[PDB]
Amino acid sequence: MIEEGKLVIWINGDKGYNGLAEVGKKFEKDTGIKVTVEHPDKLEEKFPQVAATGDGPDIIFWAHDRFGGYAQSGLLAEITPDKAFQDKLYPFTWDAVRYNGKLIAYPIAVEALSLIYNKDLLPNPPKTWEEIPALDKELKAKGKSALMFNLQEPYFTWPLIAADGGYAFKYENGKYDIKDVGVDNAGAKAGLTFLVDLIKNKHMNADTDYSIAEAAFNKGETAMTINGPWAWSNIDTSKVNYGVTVLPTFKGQPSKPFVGVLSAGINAASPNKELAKEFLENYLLTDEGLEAVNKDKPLGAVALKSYEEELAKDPRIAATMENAQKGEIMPNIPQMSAFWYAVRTAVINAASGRQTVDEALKDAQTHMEETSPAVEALENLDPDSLTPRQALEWIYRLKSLV
Amino acid sequence: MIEEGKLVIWINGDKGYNGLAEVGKKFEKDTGIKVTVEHPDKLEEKFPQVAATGDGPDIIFWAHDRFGGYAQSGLLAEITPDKAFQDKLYPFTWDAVRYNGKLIAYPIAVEALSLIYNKDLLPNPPKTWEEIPALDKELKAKGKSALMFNLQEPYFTWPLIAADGGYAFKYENGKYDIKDVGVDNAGAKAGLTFLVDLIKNKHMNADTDYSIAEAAFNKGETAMTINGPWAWSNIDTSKVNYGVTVLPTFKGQPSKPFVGVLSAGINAASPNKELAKEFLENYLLTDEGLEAVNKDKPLGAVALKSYEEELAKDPRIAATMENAQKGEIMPNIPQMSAFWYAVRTAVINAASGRQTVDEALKDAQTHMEETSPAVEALENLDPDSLTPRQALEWIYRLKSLV
Amino acid sequence: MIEEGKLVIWINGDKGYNGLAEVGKKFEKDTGIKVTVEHPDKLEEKFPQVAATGDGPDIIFWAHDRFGGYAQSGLLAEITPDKAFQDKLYPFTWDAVRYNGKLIAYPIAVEALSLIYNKDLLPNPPKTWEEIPALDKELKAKGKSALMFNLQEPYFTWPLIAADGGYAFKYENGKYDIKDVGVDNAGAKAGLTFLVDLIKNKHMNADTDYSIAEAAFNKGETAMTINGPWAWSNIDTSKVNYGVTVLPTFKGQPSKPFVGVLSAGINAASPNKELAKEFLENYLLTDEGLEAVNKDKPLGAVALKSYEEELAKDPRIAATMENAQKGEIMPNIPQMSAFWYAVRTAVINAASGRQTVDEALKDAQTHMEETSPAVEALENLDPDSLTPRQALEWIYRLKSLV
Amino acid sequence: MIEEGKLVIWINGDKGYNGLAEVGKKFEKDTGIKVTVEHPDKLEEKFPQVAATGDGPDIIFWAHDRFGGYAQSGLLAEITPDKAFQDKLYPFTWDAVRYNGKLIAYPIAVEALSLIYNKDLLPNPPKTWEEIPALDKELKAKGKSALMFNLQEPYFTWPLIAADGGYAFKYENGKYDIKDVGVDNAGAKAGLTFLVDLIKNKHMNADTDYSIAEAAFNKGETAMTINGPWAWSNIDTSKVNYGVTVLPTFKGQPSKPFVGVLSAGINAASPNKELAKEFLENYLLTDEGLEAVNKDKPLGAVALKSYEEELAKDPRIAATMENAQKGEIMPNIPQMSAFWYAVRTAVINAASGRQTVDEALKDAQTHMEETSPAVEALENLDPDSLTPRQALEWIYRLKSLV
Ligand SMILES: OC[C@H]1O[C@H](O[C@H]2[C@H](O)[C@@H](O)[C@@H](O)O[C@@H]2CO)[C@H](O)[C@@H](O)[C@@H]1O
Ligand SMILES: OC[C@H]1O[C@H](O[C@H]2[C@H](O)[C@@H](O)[C@@H](O)O[C@@H]2CO)[C@H](O)[C@@H](O)[C@@H]1O
Ligand SMILES: OC[C@H]1O[C@H](O[C@H]2[C@H](O)[C@@H](O)[C@@H](O)O[C@@H]2CO)[C@H](O)[C@@H](O)[C@@H]1O
Ligand SMILES: OC[C@H]1O[C@H](O[C@H]2[C@H](O)[C@@H](O)[C@@H](O)O[C@@H]2CO)[C@H](O)[C@@H](O)[C@@H]1O
Repeated sequence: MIEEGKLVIWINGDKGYNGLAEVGKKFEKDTGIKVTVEHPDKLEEKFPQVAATGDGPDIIFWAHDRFGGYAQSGLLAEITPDKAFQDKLYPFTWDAVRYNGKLIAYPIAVEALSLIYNKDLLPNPPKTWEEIPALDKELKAKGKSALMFNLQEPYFTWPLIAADGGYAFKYENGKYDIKDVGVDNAGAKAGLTFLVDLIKNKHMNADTDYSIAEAAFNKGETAMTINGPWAWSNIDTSKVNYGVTVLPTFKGQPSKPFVGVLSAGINAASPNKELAKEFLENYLLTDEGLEAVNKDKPLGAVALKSYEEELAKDPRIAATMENAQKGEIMPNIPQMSAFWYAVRTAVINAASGRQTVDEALKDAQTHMEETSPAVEALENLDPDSLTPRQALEWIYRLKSLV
Repeated sequence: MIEEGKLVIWINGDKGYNGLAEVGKKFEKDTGIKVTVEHPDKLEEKFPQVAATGDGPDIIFWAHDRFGGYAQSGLLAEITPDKAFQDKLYPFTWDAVRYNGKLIAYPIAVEALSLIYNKDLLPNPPKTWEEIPALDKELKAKGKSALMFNLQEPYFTWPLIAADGGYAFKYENGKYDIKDVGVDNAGAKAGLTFLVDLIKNKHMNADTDYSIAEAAFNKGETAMTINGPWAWSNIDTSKVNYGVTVLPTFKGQPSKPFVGVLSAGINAASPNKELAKEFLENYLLTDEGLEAVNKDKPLGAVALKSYEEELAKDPRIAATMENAQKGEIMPNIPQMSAFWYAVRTAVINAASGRQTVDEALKDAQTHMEETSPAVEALENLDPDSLTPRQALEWIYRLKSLV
Repeated sequence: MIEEGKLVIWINGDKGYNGLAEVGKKFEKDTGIKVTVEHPDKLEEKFPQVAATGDGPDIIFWAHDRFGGYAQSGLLAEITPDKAFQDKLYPFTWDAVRYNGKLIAYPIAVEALSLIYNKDLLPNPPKTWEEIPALDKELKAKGKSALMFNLQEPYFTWPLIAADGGYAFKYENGKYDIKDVGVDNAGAKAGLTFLVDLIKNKHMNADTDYSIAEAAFNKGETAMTINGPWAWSNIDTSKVNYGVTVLPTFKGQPSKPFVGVLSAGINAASPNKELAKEFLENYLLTDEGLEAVNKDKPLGAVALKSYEEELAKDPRIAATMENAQKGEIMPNIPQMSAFWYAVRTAVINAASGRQTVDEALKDAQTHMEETSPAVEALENLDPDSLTPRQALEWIYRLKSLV
Repeated sequence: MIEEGKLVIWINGDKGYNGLAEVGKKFEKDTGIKVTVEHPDKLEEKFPQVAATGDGPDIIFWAHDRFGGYAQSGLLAEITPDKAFQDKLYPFTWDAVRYNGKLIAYPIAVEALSLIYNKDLLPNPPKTWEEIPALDKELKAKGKSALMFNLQEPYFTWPLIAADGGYAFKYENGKYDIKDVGVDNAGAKAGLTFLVDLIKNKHMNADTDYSIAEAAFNKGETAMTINGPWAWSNIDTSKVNYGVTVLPTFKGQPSKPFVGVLSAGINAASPNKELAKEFLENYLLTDEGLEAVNKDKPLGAVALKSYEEELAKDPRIAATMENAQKGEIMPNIPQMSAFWYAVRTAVINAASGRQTVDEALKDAQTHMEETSPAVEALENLDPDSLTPRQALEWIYRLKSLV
């Protein structure tokens, strides 16, 4: 519904979208404007697909890394908070949503992965990845496991892969050298080899995903998981006595998570840009709107200073920020898209044994060094959801990309 | 689509297509099968576009260099001539139409560019590229120019670009290394600089194309042109007293044109491939059949031994084969269209001043380094000719190439 | 396009097109001219779309009501049969194909809908629409329904809509007043309310279409259907013991179907109009030629006198002509497609509950009041099938209609 | 150039576009952002044509009557002046640019037509239209004429046509009855008949246009003209001693000009919406920016109160506002488009004698009563400037309009 007079909002299924709908319901009450909160699959790839043809939602929620590609494709309206409102949010969150000198999204919350452990099974969890094998051997004799976490999304494995020196793009003086990529280097090989060794040695399963790992931790079947603050409420529900701590170190060096700022952008094709701004600034980015959402699924360390002053006292948030400090804020450059695509394939191929670690990371590097809109776009395009008219605009749009 | 019981043939506009239809009419009269000869513009692009879908002609004529890409795209039937027929043609012409061990077309005639000169204006044509400036200077007084030829198609400029060392792809053993490209080497630079200098120094105009150069020569306005046998008949209609001879040398080395073998491929989707086979084998590739086309526009050095014995007595044909010998048969690899794209841009951009020679030839190199099945097919389609449903099929077809 | 020396024919999918091709094969054997019989979906729309451009078949078969619009768009050749041939067909069938004094098609057969009933389930079929509810009530016990017929095409619902006074356009003198429309009068309302009430009261389902109603009858699941002669052969294959009879009365008045004359028009752009003329005149419109089609699917009451003398002995044909007499030959004016559009929406919207009967029939009226050449052609094209260049031609073609 | 990083501005050729470019030059100097001011032909019909396909300028200048159609077609961004800036402009100018509760453009200036007369030829010009014949008879004996004004644009004749009761749409309580149109009524017939009588009697020429009338007044060939403030600077240049006064009355009732507010909207497809706003609010709508433009071609009675306080003392401005008071502020409803289209045709057809006054105004009414996007759009479409891709989006856009 690219309907004027309405707001349509997209956000990932793991965030507090019932919470957000409650904020929509306060906006409809005060204003009469209906808000529909939807959480469709793969929405970070659908958005650029349908916004290109002037469709999609008024408001898109995602971590900030995808937004520079959006802004570059002219898919986002420039947001114009006054100084009084900008002063409400931590300066480094605004930096994460600035692209080519324009603010292209409102920052909502800072996310980092942490080690979450069952204190009943494991009151003193391991400081190192290298201890996990022996600890799994121990828990196996009891029909349990040391560690389960989503191995389907490179976001979850990247902190291990980066530990010993893997990187996406080289950061120098204020700028990413997109010709300097480090997914194929010795440090990235070391961390992926360690992961694959865990599966080879039957300490993890290659096919473990988000939901398999959540159920296992939440039922008492595995001692540890890796996950971000959004996950904590399902763990409360399970009554498991859990702690949130620093990720284990690897080769005597910290795991270095990629730090994401959940952000909200306004589709540049939206006929509702003023309503979107009123909803975001006046309803969502308040102690009340952030609480509604956070009480649903935890946001992390929110962008809003007044509300953050409270949540910062939560030792789980302390631990999140501790982990964020060891990792790095994601780049928002357009190539992040190619980075994730490449690494996802490499991790799955290495984990399942279809490829060696060496073969996998060298194709991931080759894929990144071969990134260019026209083959790349074809790679992110889902034609099963293109109408003939959308496919034609896309054939032009791709002739011109070029 | 394409209907059974009839043949549709496509052949380029500069070829003897009325001659060709004379052969078709003999065929319908003997056979009861109607032959429709068509000469659509940009056919070497239109072909891959419509044959992809199982439409297009039964028979396609073009120089052999496009046929590798068409065969790789599954568009051509492997042809099936017996040994006795194969014995009738020259083995080198069969090599030009062999792709991964398969015969993908019937060769027709060998085409090389020669220097064509007006014997009244210039009875002793230039041995070297280097003397042409002074000659143009001298012709100016008479209201004439030294030389005009098509600068819009890199085919006509290649011979000079290659003379001092430019090459498409390195040929070491039996193979073409697609990684080792020679459009940007010292010889390619020196050849193109000499062309640009001809333009800078007002001896040629960047804008000159096929029809412009042809009019000027045939109207006795320019002393020389560079063209292939198909042009001789318009010259003859013109009564210009012309000769055909070896291209001039550059830095003391022959001009090296890229030699094409005009070939007929059978569309893989054609229901008439036996009919195609009988027409081509028993009608076209005969003394009688080839004479009818060559009498419309000359074909060059024909592939069929018995007829070439005749043609080869003609000094314009010895001139053609001299140039052919000095140049190189074109590769037929999929990557040739990428080559020709890249070089077409370089020549037009350098001739126009839009780029230096070094800038233009670097960009030609980079482009060839970044080719792939997907983008080559893309260089091939214009969206202006695709329906939305077709575009949607193209998005899938494109995806399957990535 | 369209090639000389051959015929391409389009005929609707529910007709005897294999029979028709049998006539074509006799024609090729006598004539040496190949006949290609095609039955594309939505042909009565696809025809105006491709014939506008001078493409499409040589011959088009449809009921006469579409032929006024096709002739007005300059798409049909005026046919040229001599008096002796014209004497062979019935004068009323020639009137159906006359437009502004010109013969625009050869009539083939008269089509009217009848009540078809299962003689085992219902040996005495209902005289009146009004009794069908109680009959359905009684059939329910047996696991059967009273009546199922296509509710998606207003052709099948019109007979009841017209019974009590609905009409398309008023016919006073010799002419149809396009200003005086009768889709929204008291009789049209009463007829449609009775259909909607059948649905409200669970005696029919809004969703029922051609193939659904056909399966149900032919599988012995429903006692009655409403359909034309073309359906009888599937019923026969079915061994259902069926009869064909007069439609039931409504408010004491005959059902009045809109009677079509299945006709063949010659495409104005066809290069084979003498061949079309010889096939139609001397092959199709013969005892032998019509028997071959009618043996595939029955044609109805054929236009050719000598063959109808035979067919008319068949009680299913007397039933057809009874219904034909009680209903009205369709006008052939350009405005008939607008009529059918308008009523198709009304019936579907009323049957679905989306609109009351009064709302739906008012909107049908308004629509017909607002028709024009431009928007009628628009109801005809789908952009999904137009290339951009074609679309541009359509914008001009459309402008020339305003 | 839908280039981000640039502003492209469209404004009519009769406004001070050299002036406006000087404001662009101050914006480029202070900001580095290039501004291109263009004045293309028929820009009020091109804008909706090219903005529909995401092309056109960042900023469009036109009188406010066209903007409600634009806003309705989703072609305009909502503008969001703060209260401090809105307070700078007269409240009634903001009303003129509000559509469906959104401000859709910045108001610049109020325009009304006045009677401009040569005080040397005619020190006491006529209070009535009915005096013009005798006064022309008098000036003719001297090789001069009473009155010449653009008869090609209904804007110039509408005040006479409305005098005795012609109207576009009936205005009641706060709303236009679009079903109540008055171009065919007795008052509109009376004023058009008077115009046509002037031409019949050789007092005016049907073909006199803007430029013919300007030259004539400006050279001393005609005593009077009708025109808005933009025209006054060319009259200064001519040194003609002119006055600006109330339009003559007709049938003892005032001429009732349609009053236009020159406005500036921001294309909703612009990637430069923030720059556009900075330029409009901060550079143009200042005493300095308005003066730059006004010193070029007079704007009328500007929207900006501080600058208006000065120009209001100009007796020419007093006379403009006197005339505005007798006429009416144009509606901005989407149907204004159809209104002008209809009346333009009627005036030209009546003036040239191809149609009687009665025939002309009744077709204009019939055209208005038949207004609907799909025939209407086809009427405003210029396909000579559509690319194939633009034409396809338009065939969809029009299928959907609907
Ligand atoms: O795995 C690649 C993927 O990782 C990140 O996505 C995170 C997201 O940021 C979190 O909020 C949560 O949803 O987990 C996701 C991983 O499943 C990047 O944000 C995303 O762009 C990237 O593709
Ligand atoms: O200019 C690039 C072009 O060169 C060759 O085309 C020749 C063709 O072989 C000749 O038969 C003649 O028609 O002139 C053409 C150039 O105008 C290659 O065969 C072709 O693939 C390539 O694009
Ligand atoms: O439903 C509207 C439709 O009715 C008629 O079409 C009939 C056709 O005449 C018969 O031959 C048979 O095939 O069924 C069709 C309906 O499914 C009109 O002839 C047609 O123009 C109209 O749109
Ligand atoms: O004539 C119909 C036309 O009139 C008005 O246009 C005016 C414009 O407002 C003035 O600023 C000046 O340019 O003269 C124009 C008439 O030529 C309406 O503004 C316009 O929409 C309408 O079509």
